[PDB]
Amino acid sequence: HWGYGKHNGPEHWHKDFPIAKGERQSPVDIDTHTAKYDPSLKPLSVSYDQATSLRILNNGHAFNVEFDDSQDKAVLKGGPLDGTYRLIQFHFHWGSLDGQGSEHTVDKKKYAAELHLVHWNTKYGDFGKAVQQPDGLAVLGIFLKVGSAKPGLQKVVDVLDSIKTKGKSADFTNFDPRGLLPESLDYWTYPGSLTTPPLLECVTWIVLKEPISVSSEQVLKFRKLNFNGEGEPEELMVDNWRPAQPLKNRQIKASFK
Ligand SMILES: S=c1[nH]c2ccccc2o1
Ligand SMILES: [Zn+2]
Repeated sequence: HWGYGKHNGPEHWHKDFPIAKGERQSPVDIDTHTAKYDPSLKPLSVSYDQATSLRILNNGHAFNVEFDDSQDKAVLKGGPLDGTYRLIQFHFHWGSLDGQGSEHTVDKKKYAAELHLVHWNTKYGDFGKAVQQPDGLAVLGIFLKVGSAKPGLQKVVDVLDSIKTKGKSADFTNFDPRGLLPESLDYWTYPGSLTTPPLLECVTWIVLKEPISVSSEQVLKFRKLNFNGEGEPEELMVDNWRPAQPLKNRQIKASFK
């Protein structure tokens, strides 16, 4: 019954998911002056040329664009990672206003939205097993700021009216996720967790420094989605982000400068 309302939002999650107050929870604020450059960090390897998207689903919390992860197709490697991580889905977190929406923050700055490209470590066989491991997932986080339109995001925006409510899905084949990436792959990285229940501490976070720009019309359409199912009172799907959590005993490393 968890969600993003006053009654079941982030401040309530710890009751059903005690790990919400754990030692490596996400998101976090990225203090740019405190993040240390790690010359040993390798360039990130994002290989999405063979990606096979399949479907887009409104799950009542956000919408997921799902991929075929039964083979090494779209994969993330390098950077802070050991091994190969397969892309399984991507989703976003956004706000009701352009001044809020991202989960991670940069020197306390909030972006209008944040894209999460979720990948799982192939050494664990499947996603369900991977989330039970400290190095099971690698999530590539990309900030969205409002300005010029992002062409590669338009196919997603255009299909949203067909998955307006919780439980609705639609075919979403032949979508190229490379169109959602910024020019630079410079990043910050730290050990964290899923940002919605079950809040499992299985994620190596890789957050890109360069945000992508999307238009006001594009994000406006995200805000027309519904948290509710069809035939239920309309609750706009906005502010589906968890605020920054205590960094605790962790160091955020930078791949640049
Ligand atoms: S980020 C991110 N990826 C996730 C996958 C499953 C459940 C929660 C999640 O949060
Ligand atoms: Zn997420």
